[PDB]
Amino acid sequence: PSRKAKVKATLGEFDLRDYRNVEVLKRFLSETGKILPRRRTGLSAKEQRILAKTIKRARILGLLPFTEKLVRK
Amino acid sequence: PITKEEKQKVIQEFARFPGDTGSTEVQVALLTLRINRLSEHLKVHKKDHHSHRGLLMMVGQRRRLLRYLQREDPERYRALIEKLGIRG
Amino acid sequence: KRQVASGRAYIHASYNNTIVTITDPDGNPITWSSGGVIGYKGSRKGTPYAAQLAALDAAKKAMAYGMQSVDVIVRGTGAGREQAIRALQASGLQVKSIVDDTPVPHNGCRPKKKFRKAS
Amino acid sequence: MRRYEVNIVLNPNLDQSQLALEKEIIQRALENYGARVEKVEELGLRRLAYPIAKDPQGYFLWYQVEMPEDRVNDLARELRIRDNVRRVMVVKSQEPFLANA
RNA sequence: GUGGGAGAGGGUGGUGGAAUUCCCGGAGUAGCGGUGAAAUGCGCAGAUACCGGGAGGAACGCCGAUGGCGAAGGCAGCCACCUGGUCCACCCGUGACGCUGAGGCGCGAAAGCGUGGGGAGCAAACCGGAUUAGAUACCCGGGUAGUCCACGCCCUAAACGAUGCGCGCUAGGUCUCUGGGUCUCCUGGGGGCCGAAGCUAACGCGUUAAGCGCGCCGCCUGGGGAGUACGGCCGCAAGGC
Ligand SMILES: [K+]
Ligand SMILES: [K+]
Ligand SMILES: [K+]
Ligand SMILES: [Mg+2]
Ligand SMILES: [Mg+2]
Ligand SMILES: [Mg+2]
Ligand SMILES: [Mg+2]
Ligand SMILES: [Mg+2]
Ligand SMILES: [Mg+2]
Ligand SMILES: [Mg+2]
Ligand SMILES: [Mg+2]
Ligand SMILES: [Mg+2]
Ligand SMILES: [Mg+2]
Ligand SMILES: [Mg+2]
Ligand SMILES: [Mg+2]
Ligand SMILES: [Mg+2]
Ligand SMILES: [Mg+2]
Ligand SMILES: [Mg+2]
Ligand SMILES: [Mg+2]
Ligand SMILES: [Mg+2]
Ligand SMILES: [Mg+2]
Ligand SMILES: [Mg+2]
Ligand SMILES: [Mg+2]
Ligand SMILES: [Mg+2]
Ligand SMILES: [Mg+2]
Ligand SMILES: [Mg+2]
Ligand SMILES: [Mg+2]
Ligand SMILES: [Mg+2]
Ligand SMILES: [Mg+2]
Ligand SMILES: [Mg+2]
Ligand SMILES: [Mg+2]
Ligand SMILES: [Mg+2]
Ligand SMILES: [Mg+2]
Ligand SMILES: [Mg+2]
Ligand SMILES: [Mg+2]
Repeated sequence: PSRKAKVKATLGEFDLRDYRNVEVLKRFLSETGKILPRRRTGLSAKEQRILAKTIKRARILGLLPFTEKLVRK
Repeated sequence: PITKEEKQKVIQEFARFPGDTGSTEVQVALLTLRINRLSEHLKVHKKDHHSHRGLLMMVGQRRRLLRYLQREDPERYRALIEKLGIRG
Repeated sequence: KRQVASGRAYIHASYNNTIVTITDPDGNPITWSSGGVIGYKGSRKGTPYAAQLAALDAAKKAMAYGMQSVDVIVRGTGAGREQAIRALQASGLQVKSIVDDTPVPHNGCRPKKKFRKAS
Repeated sequence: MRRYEVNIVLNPNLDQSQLALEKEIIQRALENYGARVEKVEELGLRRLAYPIAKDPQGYFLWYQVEMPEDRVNDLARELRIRDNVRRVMVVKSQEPFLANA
């Protein structure tokens, strides 16, 4: 499935290699701190591969979560 | 690593004529540069085997070129080896 | 001997047993219950019904402290998890929120042979 | 001489004197390792996704510099000596990679 | 040679968070655990469940793929340094400098060995509980070597594509990773699937050949006896060739 919406389709021009930008990056994470699959992010192998590394960098800096509690349920 | 100025320096040092990047002298000089650098790297980091294979291949290539030079013009070969300090 | 009136409810669910710890807003336990706290002994503690009874028992013991609202935290995947939540749903307590806190490793420790091939 | 970006998270509970002291220490340690500073960005106190040293917040510093490679690690180590420095991350500069261009 | 690219290729140092165990404190009480069902076990010297603090070892969730890199073994948190291979564009330089490769040398998963560290989890042997006609097992509770690090050995394997390396030649289609370009498409290097000719005992293979050819290496010659005996070489031993 995952035909609802995609993240690359939402945002405009943005830098994938910028780890200090939380506003952009946090859109690539789920309800939990998990990094979204390509079928969600809408990105490509290279793009995704870069995104992962920058998100991990942002996590280490303390800007992004490694994990989050799941609500609802 | 090996910067551009170093490489250019040795290239223009061993060049047969101005503008020669390809002659056996130059090739053996560049190979020798890399071999020395790599061996220096493997003085420490002696547990790095994958690079050691690189060293082997480089040594082999160099020895084959030198073999060619020896067979072709023994004088240029003598001069080369004398200059670089290879073969003992 | 407190009169807390608002707090947390931790549901810990296993295939073997379900157990419910009701605490204050700082996480300090007030009362608790489980499959074995009620009559159940063997495999029956793992039953959804046992989780219902454990949840209700915990909630009653909690309302003896005069408590009204709880935030529910759910850990573990097993039978009687959703039943425990569903019992607390209306136990006489107001459930303000539900959250799955179930702990998962980033693959630190080797599981027992029973749990291997999946990590 | 290569380009690097230095990320430094600082204790949010600092007053101006102590903060200026920390920035002095950082500046001096930078200069002592032969790092020339291309530019600097100070974002101040920002919230964190997770607590660091039992602090919900952090004070962020950014220094884009050009320094000799051989000293880089030793620089990082130095910046980590102080107690008020929570994180130090030194990244080799890279050109931006844009999506949706 | 020049200018660029991708990558879990390798080595060293640093660093991050989740989880497990243990210790300290708080709150709290009669069980927890575990199975087909149970029991051993742990718990009133207060466990389990919950919060806070600390210590330590080991492995890196999501990304993650039908993906990538490596000659093979194999390689996965992040950062920096050192370093191997490789692909593309330009058509610049040398002028056959090539291919293969007995022996030699190096590398070589796991287990195992020596010395010293380390030791959270897991766990051969072992100690117990169950099941069974028995149960030297499968299931449950413990648990030592070991698994981790340093240095030195061992040299094996379903070490597998069960397919030696190099070169040339023989329809296409489709999906994918990574370059270049006059960027719908063309062109180059990888990874898959279906298939022309052809091959094959069949299964299947089919520009990533198991087709058509040439060069060089290794190996086979019915099954059991047997990877045994003997000899030699290697190893501290186990044992290997
Ligand atoms: K078949
Ligand atoms: K013998
Ligand atoms: K022994
Ligand atoms: Mg480079
Ligand atoms: Mg049970
Ligand atoms: Mg180049
Ligand atoms: Mg690189
Ligand atoms: Mg690597
Ligand atoms: Mg305690
Ligand atoms: Mg015990
Ligand atoms: Mg007892
Ligand atoms: Mg405990
Ligand atoms: Mg300890
Ligand atoms: Mg393999
Ligand atoms: Mg030319
Ligand atoms: Mg000519
Ligand atoms: Mg050869
Ligand atoms: Mg080995
Ligand atoms: Mg081993
Ligand atoms: Mg040992
Ligand atoms: Mg055990
Ligand atoms: Mg029987
Ligand atoms: Mg018996
Ligand atoms: Mg056992
Ligand atoms: Mg023994
Ligand atoms: Mg010992
Ligand atoms: Mg295989
Ligand atoms: Mg194809
Ligand atoms: Mg292809
Ligand atoms: Mg046919
Ligand atoms: Mg086919
Ligand atoms: Mg016979
Ligand atoms: Mg035989
Ligand atoms: Mg046989
Ligand atoms: Mg044998």
